[PDB]
Amino acid sequence: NFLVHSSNNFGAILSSTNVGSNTY
Amino acid sequence: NFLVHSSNNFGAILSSTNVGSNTY
Amino acid sequence: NFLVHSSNNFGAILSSTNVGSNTY
Amino acid sequence: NFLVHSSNNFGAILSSTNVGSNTY
Amino acid sequence: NFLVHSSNNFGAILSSTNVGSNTY
Amino acid sequence: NFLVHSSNNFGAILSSTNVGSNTY
Amino acid sequence: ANFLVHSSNNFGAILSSTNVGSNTY
Amino acid sequence: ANFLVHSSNNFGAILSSTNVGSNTY
Amino acid sequence: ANFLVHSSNNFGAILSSTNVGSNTY
Amino acid sequence: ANFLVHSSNNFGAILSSTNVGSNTY
Amino acid sequence: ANFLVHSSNNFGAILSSTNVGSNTY
Amino acid sequence: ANFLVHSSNNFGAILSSTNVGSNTY
Amino acid sequence: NFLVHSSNNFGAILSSTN
Amino acid sequence: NFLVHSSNNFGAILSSTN
Amino acid sequence: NFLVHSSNNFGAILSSTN
Amino acid sequence: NFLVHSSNNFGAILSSTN
Amino acid sequence: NFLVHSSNNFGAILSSTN
Amino acid sequence: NFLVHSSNNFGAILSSTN
Repeated sequence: NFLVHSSNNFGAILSSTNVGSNTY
Repeated sequence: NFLVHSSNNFGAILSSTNVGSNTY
Repeated sequence: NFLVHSSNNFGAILSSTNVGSNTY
Repeated sequence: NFLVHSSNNFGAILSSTNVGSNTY
Repeated sequence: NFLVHSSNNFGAILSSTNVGSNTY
Repeated sequence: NFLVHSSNNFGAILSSTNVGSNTY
Repeated sequence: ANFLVHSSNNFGAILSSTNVGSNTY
Repeated sequence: ANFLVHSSNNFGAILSSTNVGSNTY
Repeated sequence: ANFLVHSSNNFGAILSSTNVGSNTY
Repeated sequence: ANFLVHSSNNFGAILSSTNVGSNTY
Repeated sequence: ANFLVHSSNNFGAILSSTNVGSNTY
Repeated sequence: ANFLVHSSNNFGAILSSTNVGSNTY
Repeated sequence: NFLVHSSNNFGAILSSTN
Repeated sequence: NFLVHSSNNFGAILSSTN
Repeated sequence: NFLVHSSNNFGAILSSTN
Repeated sequence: NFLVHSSNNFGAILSSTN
Repeated sequence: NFLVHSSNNFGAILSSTN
Repeated sequence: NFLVHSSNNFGAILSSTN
């Protein structure tokens, strides 16, 4: 069992995450 | 069992995620 | 069993996701 | 069992995460 | 069982995390 | 069982974390 | 008497599961 | 009497699970 | 009498689980 | 009588679990 | 009588767990 | 009578656990 | 004698007699 | 004798008699 | 004799008799 | 004789009789 | 004789009789 | 004879009779 994983990133990455703002 | 995974990214990536704003 | 997965991206990617805004 | 994991990043990465702002 | 993990970063990384601001 | 872990960082890293600001 | 009112009343159990991601580039 | 009112009343159990991420670049 | 009121009343159990991350670059 | 009021009343048990991180660069 | 009031009243048990980190560079 | 009031009243048990760190560079 | 009188009710009025 | 009189109720009024 | 009189209620009024 | 009289209530009023 | 009289209540008023 | 009279209450008033 030979397994290879490769991940190469050369690009700018901008991520925004918002969770919430719920009124109960 | 020989398995190869390759992921190459050269492009700018912008992601926005919003979860919420629910009134109960 | 020889398995190869390749994913190459050279293009700008913009993604917006909104989940919510439900009134109960 | 031979397993290889490689992760190479050459791109600027900006991440913002906000969790909260819930009124009970 | 031969396992190799490699993680190489050459890019500036800025991360902001905010958790809270909940009114009870 | 031969296990190798390598982590090499050559990039500036700025991290900000805020937890709190909850009113009870 | 001028009333501008927005009102919500919930009496039922609510379950919500959300998954966002799992994209390979 | 001028009333501008926003009111929410919840009496039901609420469960929420959110997962964001798991992206490979 | 001019009332500007924002009111929230919760009487129900609430469970919330959030996971953000697990990205490989 | 001019009232500007923001009021919140909670009578229910609340559980919250948050995980942020686990990113490999 | 001009009232500007922000009021919060909590009568319920609250549990909170937060984890931030575990990033490999 | 002009009242500017910020008031908080808590009657419930509160548990909080926070972990920040565990990053390898 | 049970009686409930409500005017301009936007909230929740719950009355239980057992 | 049980009686509930409410005017302009935007909140929650709960009355229980056992 | 049980009686509840409420005016302009935006909060929560709970009355329990056992 | 149980009686509750409330005016302009934005908070929480709890009355329990056992 | 139990009586509760409240005006402009923004806090929490708790009355328990046993 | 139990009586509670409150005006402009922003705090917590607790009265217990046993």
